[PDB]
Amino acid sequence: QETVVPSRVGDLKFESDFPTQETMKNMLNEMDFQRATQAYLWGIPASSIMEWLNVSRNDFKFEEGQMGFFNTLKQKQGIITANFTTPYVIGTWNLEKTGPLIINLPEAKMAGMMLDVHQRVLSDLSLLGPDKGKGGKYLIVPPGEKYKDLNPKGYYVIRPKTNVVYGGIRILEPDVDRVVKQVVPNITTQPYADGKLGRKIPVAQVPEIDWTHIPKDGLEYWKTIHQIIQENPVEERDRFVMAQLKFLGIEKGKPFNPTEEQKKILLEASKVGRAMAQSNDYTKRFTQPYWKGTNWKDAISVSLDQRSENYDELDERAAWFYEAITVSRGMKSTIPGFGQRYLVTYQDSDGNWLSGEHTYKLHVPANVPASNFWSTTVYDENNRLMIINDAGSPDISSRKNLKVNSDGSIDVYYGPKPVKGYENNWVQTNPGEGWFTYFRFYGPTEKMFDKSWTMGDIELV
Amino acid sequence: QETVVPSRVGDLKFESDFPTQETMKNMLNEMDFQRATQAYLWGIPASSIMEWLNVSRNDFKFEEGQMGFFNTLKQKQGIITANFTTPYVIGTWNLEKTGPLIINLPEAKMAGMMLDVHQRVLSDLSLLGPDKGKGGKYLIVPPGEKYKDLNPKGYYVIRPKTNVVYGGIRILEPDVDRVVKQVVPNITTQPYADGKLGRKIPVAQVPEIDWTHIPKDGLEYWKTIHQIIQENPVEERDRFVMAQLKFLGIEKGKPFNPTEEQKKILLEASKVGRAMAQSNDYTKRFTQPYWKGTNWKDAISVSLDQRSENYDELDERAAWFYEAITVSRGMKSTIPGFGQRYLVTYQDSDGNWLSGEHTYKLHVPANVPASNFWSTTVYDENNRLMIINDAGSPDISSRKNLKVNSDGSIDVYYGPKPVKGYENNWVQTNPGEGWFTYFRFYGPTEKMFDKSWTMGDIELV
Repeated sequence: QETVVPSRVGDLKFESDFPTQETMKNMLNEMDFQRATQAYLWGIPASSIMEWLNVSRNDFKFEEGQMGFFNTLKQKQGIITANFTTPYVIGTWNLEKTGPLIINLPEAKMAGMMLDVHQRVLSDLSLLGPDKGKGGKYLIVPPGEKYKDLNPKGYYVIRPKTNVVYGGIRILEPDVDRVVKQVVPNITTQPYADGKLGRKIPVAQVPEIDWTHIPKDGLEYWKTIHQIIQENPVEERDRFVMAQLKFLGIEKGKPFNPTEEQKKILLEASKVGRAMAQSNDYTKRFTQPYWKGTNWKDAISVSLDQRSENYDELDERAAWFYEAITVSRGMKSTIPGFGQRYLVTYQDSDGNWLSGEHTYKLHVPANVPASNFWSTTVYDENNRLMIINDAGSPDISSRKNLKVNSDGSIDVYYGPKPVKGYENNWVQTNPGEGWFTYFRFYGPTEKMFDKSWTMGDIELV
Repeated sequence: QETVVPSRVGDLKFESDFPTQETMKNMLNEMDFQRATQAYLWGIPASSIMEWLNVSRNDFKFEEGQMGFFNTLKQKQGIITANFTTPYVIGTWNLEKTGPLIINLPEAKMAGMMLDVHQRVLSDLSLLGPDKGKGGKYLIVPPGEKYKDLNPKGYYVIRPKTNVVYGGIRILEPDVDRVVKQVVPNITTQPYADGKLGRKIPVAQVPEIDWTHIPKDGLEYWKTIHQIIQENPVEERDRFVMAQLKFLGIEKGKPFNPTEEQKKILLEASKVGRAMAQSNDYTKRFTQPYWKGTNWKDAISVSLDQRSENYDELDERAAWFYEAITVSRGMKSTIPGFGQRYLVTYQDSDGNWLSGEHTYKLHVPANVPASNFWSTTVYDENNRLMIINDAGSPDISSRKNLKVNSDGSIDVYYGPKPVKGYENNWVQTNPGEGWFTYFRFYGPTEKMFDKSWTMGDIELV
């Protein structure tokens, strides 16, 4: 006799207790689908780094191990939630391909960090790093056994657990001429070559190409997940994910030739996975509102090493890295007047998504708890890149000569059209396109940490 | 504006690119459901062990650390795919509760192993173990840092990575009185602690209770998953699983108080999860048929440490441990005339599920490649336990005086009624109830390994 049991994944049919052949087929298909969807979330951080390396390696065609200078708005346009005022020197490469690589940093006012492929922090650089801004040499060693004993004097020896790494530096030097003439030209990477040293590799200028490192979609996302796996060793915490991807046609050491059945599952996994990525990020259920009764929340939910007490931070890293790149102790400051602190919001005071055809207003209270300055940068929901508008500016910074109210407060208006009388306090948005903003505190003070100083939701006008 | 995108998990709606509040709720619910279902498969091995300990601890009420003698059919009835021929001495306990524990084994003909909670092998015991059947003392040390330097002389020091362990021994001694009067009475466990040595704990007789250790269903399965997590430390390979269970109401160090919404998801995960477990086990897509054109396959698809080259055996262990308990190098013999080898089949020559109302015939060729003997044991699909029939026998062993054909072959019959002339060559099945069988080779020979000797599928008569 046959028996049927309804389920949210369809009717489950059994014959003589055994599941029917069709039911087994549906269950294995559902099994693979769920696994692919969950793996999509697992791979968000690495996908971002992988795709940046792909752009560096194949579009800019920088040498493997070479860094680039991302200075103009257009050069930085492809950087997820990029900072509008700071220039970047960034590079990514595969250590198995380059061998031990040195990063020669000059004495300069910079702040940065080196990350592994999943974006865990390996070391801070410059001001917040070992060299403390005085300059020095960092030796990045491949995780292979061949280099297990390499530990030469005169270098800050860094040992990632993966082959694909990322080095990012924010240039804080205020003198632009000094940045272009003395700082960047004195930054180089260089093969270690048994200690003999290879030729120094200069920082290259980012060419005039329309690029971005955000994770791709459809099967392209999976081709890159496959690449990540081929270019890196398998780590203990990821071994069950590898087991779950095997039957989807993704294994280390084998080409990616998905069957039509696997493609169908993977394409659907990208679709649902993306929606689940958005939902996880924008809901941020692991983070309470920063200020009671507001939509503002601490934007960086992931820790430097992605380790919570009893679990690794799959959801927090999936959230932050879906909309941002890099993390560091400096970006999550708890020291007054040090580093930065990020607050993000995607909704207005009514709880509705911020959309570019509407006009909004953010009332910024007087005495903003930032020792340096503050800013509100607008990003598009879809690609999470600096918003592209006719005005040509996605940000409003306190360093600008803004119109300040009598009480010392400042109103920022975004909107598709400028608000009369506040033309220099607006960002300009695009009709029908969703947006969100990062309110950055440069040098957060005690009043920002203890929440004595507060600020309300962005309001629909 | 609103856009709608269909998916296998429902219509996905977006407003100004952002997913609608409803869609976010749906995706998070789907996310949790997929994670619970995948976690169900992940916890199959541990659930079996934990439930056995629950029976020992709360039903038999054996002392924590005490072993039991599972000798009669009824005592062994609750053992998944139990051996009908050999008696068992089995014990399971929590090392954090017992502290270091010694296993005193006498010189005897026994074959067994020590497993961790996920059923990975820690050490062989007796014949295939360090003592080689001559007897010895095995010191099981808790994984806590507190005992990191414990390594006393005169003991085989065993170091599991988890707290819940399982010790299993098959008694091979042919002399029954010997077994009951000399073997079992000389097996004991004994607390260590600092080296003072506690009182030896004798092996207890399994009481008259109808018990079983198969994983439970509904919310009971989850209460046990939660228990497994509380009783053991969190290992690196399971840290993403812990991250995925957090929002289902399951965390280490916290009670299990699932909300109604979480219960609803978990109940459906147990339902779908079980169907997925059956499908994965009976399909065994990671194992090819042992003999071409037949449904027979090597039964044990998991390795001793669950480690494949680039992934941990999530599916292999979910299959084997769904229908069986324990594993060891002896059960996967590759040495002529040594240990055993299991072949399993769930279907007849037509590919149809084996069901008890039908009559089947298995033609066993002459010169079975087993140095000791061979057997075919029938188990019910639902509980995966020795089949319960009116005859009172779930198997056919070559040690029995079977009717042998003139060519040396032997025909085994399966059915609700005996086949005229082969009354002593049958096992009796139950109408409408599916079954499967393990063909065991005791002392497999080179002829079994190289496949020169073959045997066809079970045929529907």
